[PDB]
Amino acid sequence: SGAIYVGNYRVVNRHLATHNDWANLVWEDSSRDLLVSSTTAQGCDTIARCDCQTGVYYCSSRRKHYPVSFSKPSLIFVEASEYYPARYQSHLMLAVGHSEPGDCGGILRCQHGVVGIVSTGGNGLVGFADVRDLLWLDE
Ligand SMILES: CSc1ccccc1C(=O)N1CCC[C@H](C(N)=O)C1
Ligand SMILES: [Zn+2]
Repeated sequence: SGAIYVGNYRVVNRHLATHNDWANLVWEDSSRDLLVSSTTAQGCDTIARCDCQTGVYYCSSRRKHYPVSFSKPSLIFVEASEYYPARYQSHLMLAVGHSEPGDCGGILRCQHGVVGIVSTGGNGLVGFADVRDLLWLDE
């Protein structure tokens, strides 16, 4: 679990969004596994606006933050799960690292701020849904 809180927006994995997130929907994209809902109070996370490919992510299944190198956002095949059929997920970045399904939502950060959240894994990898192209999160 986990979210990004920037301005009056809450960014979560779409597959973990609540019925209340859908009522307060701003934007969602199944192909990116992202959902943004509106909030009453202002959030304090800063979104990174950069092309960093190294950062640190939070792994709840280890209670540990790990430094990682990660690929640029791409269209990657993701195996079927209880949340989606087998499909390509877009704006996805992969790294070598530990992840379990409950780790989705953990933040990936660089020196500029929040880059994205954990969204995929399997086979000794961890994948992150990029949010750096969502410029409207800032206004
Ligand atoms: C850290 S997610 C994970 C972890 C271990 C094994 C598999 C996964 C994983 O790739 N999944 C499961 C949850 C939904 C994901 C999605 N965004 O389609 C796909
Ligand atoms: Zn950066």
